[PDB]
Parts: sequence; structure tokens; C-alpha cells
Amino acid sequence: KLVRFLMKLSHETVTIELKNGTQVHGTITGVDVSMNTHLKAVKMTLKNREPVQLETLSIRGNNIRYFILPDSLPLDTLLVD
Amino acid sequence: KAHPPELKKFMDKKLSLKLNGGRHVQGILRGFDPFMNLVIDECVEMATSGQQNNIGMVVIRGNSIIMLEALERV
Amino acid sequence: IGVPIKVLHEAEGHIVTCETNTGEVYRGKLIEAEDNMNCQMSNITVTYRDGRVAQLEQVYIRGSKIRFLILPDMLKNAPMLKS
Amino acid sequence: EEFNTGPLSVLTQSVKNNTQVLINCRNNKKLLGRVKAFDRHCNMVLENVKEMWTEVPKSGKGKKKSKPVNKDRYISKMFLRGDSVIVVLRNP
Amino acid sequence: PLNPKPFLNGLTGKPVMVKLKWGMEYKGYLVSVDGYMNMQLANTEEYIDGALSGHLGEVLIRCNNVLYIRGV
Amino acid sequence: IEMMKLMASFDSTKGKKVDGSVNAYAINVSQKRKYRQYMNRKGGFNRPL
Amino acid sequence: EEPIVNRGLAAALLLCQNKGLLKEKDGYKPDVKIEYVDETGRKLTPKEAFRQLSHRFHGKGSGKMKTERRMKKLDEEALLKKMLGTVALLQEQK
Amino acid sequence: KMLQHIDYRMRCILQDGRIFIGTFKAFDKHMNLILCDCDEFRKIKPKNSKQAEREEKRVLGLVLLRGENLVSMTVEGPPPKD
Amino acid sequence: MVQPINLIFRYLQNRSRIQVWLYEQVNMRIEGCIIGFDEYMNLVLDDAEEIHSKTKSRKQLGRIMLKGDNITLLQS
Amino acid sequence: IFIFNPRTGQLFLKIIHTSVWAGQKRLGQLAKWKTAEEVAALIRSLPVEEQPKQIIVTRKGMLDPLEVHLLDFPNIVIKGSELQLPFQACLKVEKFGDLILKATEPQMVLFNLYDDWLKTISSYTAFSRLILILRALHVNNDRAKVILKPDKTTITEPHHIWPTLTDEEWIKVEVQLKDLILADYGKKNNVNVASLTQSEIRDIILGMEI
Amino acid sequence: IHPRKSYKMNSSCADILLFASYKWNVSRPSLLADSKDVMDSTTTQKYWIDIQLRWGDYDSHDIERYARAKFLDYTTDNMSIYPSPTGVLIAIDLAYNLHSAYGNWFPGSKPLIQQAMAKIMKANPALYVLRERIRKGLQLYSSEP
Repeated sequence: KLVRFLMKLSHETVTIELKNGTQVHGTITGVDVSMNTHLKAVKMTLKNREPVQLETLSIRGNNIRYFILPDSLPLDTLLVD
Repeated sequence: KAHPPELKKFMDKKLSLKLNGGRHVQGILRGFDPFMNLVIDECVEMATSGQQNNIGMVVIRGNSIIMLEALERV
Repeated sequence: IGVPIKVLHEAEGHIVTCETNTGEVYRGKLIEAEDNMNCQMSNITVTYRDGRVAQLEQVYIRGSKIRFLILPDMLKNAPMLKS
Repeated sequence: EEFNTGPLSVLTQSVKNNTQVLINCRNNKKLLGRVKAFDRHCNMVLENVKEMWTEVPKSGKGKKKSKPVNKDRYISKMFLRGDSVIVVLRNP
Repeated sequence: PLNPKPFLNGLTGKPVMVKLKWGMEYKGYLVSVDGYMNMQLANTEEYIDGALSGHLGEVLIRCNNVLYIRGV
Repeated sequence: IEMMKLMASFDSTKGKKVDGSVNAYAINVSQKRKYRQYMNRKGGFNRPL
Repeated sequence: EEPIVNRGLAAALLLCQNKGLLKEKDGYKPDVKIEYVDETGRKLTPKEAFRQLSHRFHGKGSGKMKTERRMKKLDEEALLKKMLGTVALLQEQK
Repeated sequence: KMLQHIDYRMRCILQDGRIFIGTFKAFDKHMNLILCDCDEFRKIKPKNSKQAEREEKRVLGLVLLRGENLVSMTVEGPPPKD
Repeated sequence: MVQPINLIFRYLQNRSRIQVWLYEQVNMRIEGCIIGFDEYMNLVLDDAEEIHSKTKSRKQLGRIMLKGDNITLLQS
Repeated sequence: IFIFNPRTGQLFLKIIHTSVWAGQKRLGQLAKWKTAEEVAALIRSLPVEEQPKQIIVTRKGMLDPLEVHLLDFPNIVIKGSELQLPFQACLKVEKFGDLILKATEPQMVLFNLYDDWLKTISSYTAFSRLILILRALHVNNDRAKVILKPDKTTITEPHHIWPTLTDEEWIKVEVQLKDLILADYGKKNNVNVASLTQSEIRDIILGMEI
Repeated sequence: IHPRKSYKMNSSCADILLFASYKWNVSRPSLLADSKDVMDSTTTQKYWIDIQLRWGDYDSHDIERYARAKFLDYTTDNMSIYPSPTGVLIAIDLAYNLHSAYGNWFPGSKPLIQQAMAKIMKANPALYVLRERIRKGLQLYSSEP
């Protein structure tokens, strides 16, 4: 299950584009099995709005369109079982 | 574990269904499943064009059902 | 069956309101509220997205099409502060 | 066994060869890129994706007069959640 | 006399056209169908609104987005 | 009754494990090559594991 | 000239193709992939795959300065490929 | 990580843009929310505006929000005394 | 006391004609006679035809199978 | 030296002075390697984010000195061109022309040959528009100049190059420059206009030979 | 592996040891190309693999004779300890870039060592550095595309 790859990804500064277009750039803190993504140091740009700094966010896992991971990620040692 | 929706109050009653895409329908309830698909006798369609369209026995998927109004007194 | 569905279980026979997926909001008194948030309510006013008002003495709204449910603050105190 | 003969054979034959797939997503952004992995939901973790969508300048004149432009952006490593997948397509 | 998974059993390999809920159409020989009825089509041509915009090759079509399946 | 001969009671596989090739996942990983050391080891002559 | 057509995928393929972005044995096909990667997952040049092999062989890697040049080179690739015309248009102020 | 957010003044964004702020008291496996003290917003939400920081606002009180329509959370201030 | 699957049971005991209407595509309707279905409520249909109501167009289809979570109604 | 970016329209046109080769006492053994070393010095001047990795030479006698002078950059690709692009039409426009001729010092004059067409349309169709303008101005100078202004009321800004037109005026002037190009070609190339498909119209505006 | 085993030409050791978790049926010693192979009716659990490199001259660059000779020399030797009598010896000719193995084969091991030797002569980085070192010693290059 690929969500298990995401909960190995604790303390990474990823951006997340949602289904409402809102791009959330922040350090991921927790993932559920339903991809319920809890983030900190959040810079959230809701689209057609100016971006807002917020200290903590918790996206529901259904409403994620995609993630964006940084360049420096070792996934070949992360997607193993 | 899917319990049936509690609708023997509404059996054999004249109800107006609201359906998904702003739609509407009227008829007598005849039964259900745990998924709240409803079977309807004496179905009048009642579109938004304003002219009322009788059908009879129809089946409505429970996904599309927003609300029931029992027009008859239960 | 977690704590919010137990809260709407403890809102049975009480004044409750539901805003729906299309935008209609329904202010009345509940009769039955199930596991899957289906609500059979009574003495209820329907407010469409038109802004108009209607009333009828009963309704039965499907649970997944509920957007949210205005509950009374009779239930805000007891007993779920242990949560 | 039947991991390699189902309809997800388009994905498990494209992650073996590391070939690029074209994904028409739900908001009509097109993802071109190589599948690093996928699962039942098509939660495809992808490497080196060109995300190509269309815009208009949205009435820059004031008279609603412009032609759609093809924009694209590069993403290095993404985790595309697979509900928003409409179609995945191996390349010719 | 013929139920849906026997039907898709009946047409794995013939040219069909599966129509999405979003108005797209896909013509080609489909390869396989799972329990959820995701579809694998080979030799596909994508008909947007009754007019094709391209030959595409091999496509996976996700189950949450099909509207119907038509045997041509 | 033909509703039992259909093989009745509308199903919804939510939570229940699905039948076949639906569960197909595949991960393409390749780890870094763990080579061994030969020159200037301080260790005894055969390789370490 | 091809727009990514709304309600359409095939125009994006015609766009990306235009842009050039594309004993009784068992009895089976062993798809041997022999692939050299670093820890980040990048597909490795055979000269630097041999360099990693030889660093691990000799037990003595690079010095500090060559690692500075190599690491700064990799983030030069990362900063380049993640992307002054607008600044030129704004200066063209005269 | 949500039990580290109980009884807070939480800002919950819906999938329509109808924002709530209230008492994050109870949640569910589907993230069905129970919010006391909650008020709603559509257009302008405060970062010390030039005109006024809270209009397009309605009183509702206590809500059960279904998790199907829910997107995000943020705490805006510390919990009150009561 | 009859069920929905009792109606579609009796209806492919009839093999008469029915018209399915869709989730939120209110102008789009599809006429057909069911040959078979089971519990996910995907339906194969006999010589189906898409009727667009606001232009009243009958685009012929043939032997169809339509996906279960798309239907809003089946009117005989 | 016309160093034209198709994507960003940033034309790096280097002025080459008369005094560089009026008294040089050399053959083309200075000339090839000199234009190669100066375009390499442009590459060395710009940062690594703005350095190209693909360089296309119009004239085929320059990729072999570009192989020699760019061994400090093995990351870049030096290919020839089958389509030649008329950048002497840039000389024919008065701004670049007297800019070049009045320049007493060799310098690295910048331009953006798409004026601000990147906020309106693509970079591909802006390139096709620019090469329509350049080839039509190559086949006839003042005829394509007076076509380039559909009214004599329109003006270009002193920071622009081409006159400021919007989409309707641009499509009409584009079909005017296009059939001007094909009319001059069919006047010269012995064959009529209507025997050519749009692939052949494409590689006639692009500069290939059928 | 001993550090001087890569050029320990007279004798040998083992490089890889495969443990089965079962008992393999294995075959008689046949070459890497011997597509028709008969089953040796012994059953084994551990299976060694040797990598013998060589630099063939013109007389003796037959890698099949070399692999067969080195296998039947080293399995029947006193100065070369193998874990099992059953295993394979892959010989690789660096001067001619040839490869063949001769020893025993369990099921699937013959197409695996075939395709693995193919990809390992096409793509090995130390072989690549050997090849371009030879190319820079001979001053012989290919035309760039």
C-alpha cells in the first residue's frame, strides 16, 4: 500500500496541491492510513487568494490531488517492505 | 453491517423525492434496500419545465436521493 | 460508531437544522438519526438557494448529502468534555 | 500472478521498464512522467513529470478576447493520489 | 441471460468503445477488466464529443470514470 | 427464485477484500551498490560481509 | 500549435511527441535490469558508478574540495532543471 | 495528532469555501466534526483589514460537520477559560 | 413488500424497455432493455440509445453495459 | 552574431566591429574560431541557469569550431540546421541595422524579439509569427513593412520592435505575410501555390527545401 | 573473497553462494549456451558461483573451453575449496569481451545467468572503464553520432 510510503516520510518539507487548487507548502508531520496529512510551518496559498502563513494544518486525505516532494529524497530505500 | 434505512414509516406513502441534479420526482414508496434505493409506484416525474410526467413503477438509485418528503401524513 | 454520531444520537427529538449538498438548509425537530447520518425531521422549514422559505411537518434527508448539521448547544456541555 | 494480467498491467508493465506514462487527471492537467510506483488506487509516485495544462489570459483586454495557451511546469518527484487519475497511458 | 462480468468476458479482445462520464470516448480492443471494472484498452483512439483527437496506443481507464461500454 | 439464481441483495465491496488482480501493486526500486573494501582496511584479509 | 484540449488527452500526446519528451526449466522471462544508482535514486553514469565502486574499494573517498565541487554541481543541476526575460523587458525603463 | 488539537479554536475549511471557526471538541474516523462556538465566513477573513476584518459572517453555534465536505484545519487562538 | 432488486428481477423477467437517467447529467438519458445485472448494479442493456432531451437526439448504441454508480433512475 | 532563443525570445546579437577584420592579416582560420570563441565567451559570461544545453548553428561551417571552443561545456549539444532562418531580415529593419552600423565598439546588445507576446500566446506560435515576419521581410523589404502596419495609425513603442497589434490584427497580417511568402516563392520556384500541403507550406516558411 | 583472488589464476574459491531454502534439482555441467541439458540426479542446497576473469591471447581466447577447463580443473583440485561440488564457474574474457559458464544449473539459473551476463557485459562500469582505458591506450575512437 503506497500510503505506507508517505507515513515513512515524516519531517519532510513537501508541497501539496488539493482538489480546490490550494497549494500547501510545509513540513509534513503525520500521515494516516487514509492519507490524512498533518503539516506544520504551513504556507498555504488558496488559489485566487494571497498566500497565508499558518502554524499548523491538517488536510483530510480524500481532498489531496497530489504531493510534490523535494529533490533530496531517497525513495529507493523508502518504497521497500 | 449495512443497516436498512428506517422507512416503514414511509411505506405506501406519497412522497416527493429530490434527486441529484436539481431534480424532483413524486410517487408512492414500495420498498428499499440497505442502500436506500427506492422502488416507486404511480411515479409522476415533475420536471422543472413545469409539466407533470406520469410513469408508474420506477427504481431510483439511493446515491442520487437527496431528500424524501412524505406529502401524505404519516 | 464514534462520538459525533453519538452526539446526533443524543440530538434525537431535539431542534436541529441540516444544510445539504445543494445548499438548502432545513430547520426543524428531528425524529430519527441513524449511523449514516440519515435524518428524519419534523415541523421543518426548507430554505432553498433561492432564499425563499417553505414549511412542511416532516422530511427525510439522506446522510451523505448532508453538508452539515446545526445542533443546539443543549449538547455542548454534557457529557462529552472527557473526549 | 494476476498482478501482471489485470488492467493495472498498464502500470506494472510501465514501472518494470521505467517508461513514461501520460495521465489525464481530473482537473485536466496532464502528467507526463515515469512511474516510480503505483498501488490499487493508482497512487502513483512519479519521477520527472511535465505537468501540462491549458490557460487563457482571462480577459486581459476587458472585452474577453484571448486564445488558450499551453502552459507546463516541471515537478521532480511527486506522489499523485490516484483518485484524480482519469486515464493512464503508455507511450507509442 | 447474460450478466456484466460474463459480458466483459465476452468482449475481451473485440473492438469496443467505452464512454467516460466526462463525455470522452475510447475506441479500441480492450485487454482486461478487474473486479472494480477498471479497463485496459489497446490500440485506442480517443473520441472527444464524437470526433477523434488522436490515436494513442495502450490506455488504462479508471473505474470511477467510465459511463458505459459499447460493443462496436 | 431467480434472484438467488443470479448470484440478490446488492453488494458493495467496501472494506471487504476484492476478488482478483485489483490489488496489483509494483515498486521499481534499485538500491545503491554495496561494494566491499580491499585497500587499506586494517582488517584481516578475507572480505567483511 | 496544438492546445491541450479540455475534455481531451490525445492533444497532450501530440504536444509531448512534438516537443520530443518521449532439467525441466521453469519457462519464463527473467527481466534482468542491471542498474547503478546513488543514494538519491539518480541513474548513475558508468564513470561515476566506477568512481563509487572504487571509493568503496579503496576505502578512501574524495577530499573535501572535490566533494564541494561535486555536491554544488548536483544542486546546480537541481536548480537548473527545476525551472531574465522579464527583467530584460522591465529594463527595456528606457 | 488531532488529540493534540482538542478544545482549540479551529479554522476548518470546507470544500465550498464556507469556513468555520469553533471549538474542535470531537472528531470521528471519517473526520466528522463537532464544533461548538463556531461561526462561518465566505469572502473576507481577518488579517487586520483596512475597512473591517469580520463581515460576511453568520452565527450557527454548535455544528456537526460531515467529513465528506471537509478539507483543512488551523488553530487561530488559544482556548478560552470556559 | 418488494425491493429494488425485486423490481429489476421482475423487469428482466419482463424484458420490456426502460430509460436510465444519470447522476447530474440531467439532459443525458439512455434507453434500453436489461439483459443482465448483479449486485454492483452495472447493467447490460439491449440496443441502447442515448436521447439528448433538450435537442431530442437518439444516438444508437447497441449492446451496452452502463456503470452502477452513475444511474439516478430507471423508468419503464 | 544572432543568438536567438526560440523559447525566451532573448536575442543576443553581438556587434562585430569593422576594426576586428580591417587590418587583421588573417584568413577564415581566424574567422570561424573567432565567432566561435566570442559566442563561447557569451556562454561563459551568463550564469549556469541561463546557459543553454543545445546550440543550433545555421551555417554548417561553425559546429566544428563550436566543438573545439566549448570543451569547457561538454553538457551542451551543438547540432546543425536543415532549416535556415533569415536573420539578415533583422539587419534590414532600421533599428537593428543602424544599431549595428553606428556601433563603434563591439558589444553584446540584447533584444527580446517577441515584444511581449508571451503574455498573450504560446512561445511556439510566437516563434512562427516571428519567422513569418522575418521571412516575409526577407522576400520583400518595404512591401512587408507596409503590410506589417495594417493601418498607418498604429505605432510601436521605442522599447518594442514590431508594432503593437492584438489577435485579430495579428492573424490577418499573418495570413498577409504568409501568402506574400508563398507568392514570392511561387514566383521564383517555377511551381504554383495550390499544389502544396501545409507541411510543405510549413517547411517553406521554415526554410527547408522540398 | 581473498583480495588476491581476482588474479589467483592457478586455483580458485567461490564468489556467490545461493542457499535454496529447499533442495534444488540440478544438472550436469553444461555450457552457458547448451540449451539441451540433462538432469544430474543429485539434489543440492548450496550452490556456488565463481567469477574467473581472463585476458585471452589469440591462441587461447576460447571462453567455452576455458570455462569448462577451469571448472573441471578447480572442482577436482586439492588447492581450491568450494562449499559444494555443485555450482557454476562463469569465465569472462576481458581481452575479447567473451563470457561463458560451465557448471551445474538449477531451474531458471541458466536463463538468469545468460541474460545477466549479457547485461553485465553491456553495462558494467568497471568493464566500461577497462574498455575506454583500452580505447585510450590504443588511441582508437568511434565517430560521435
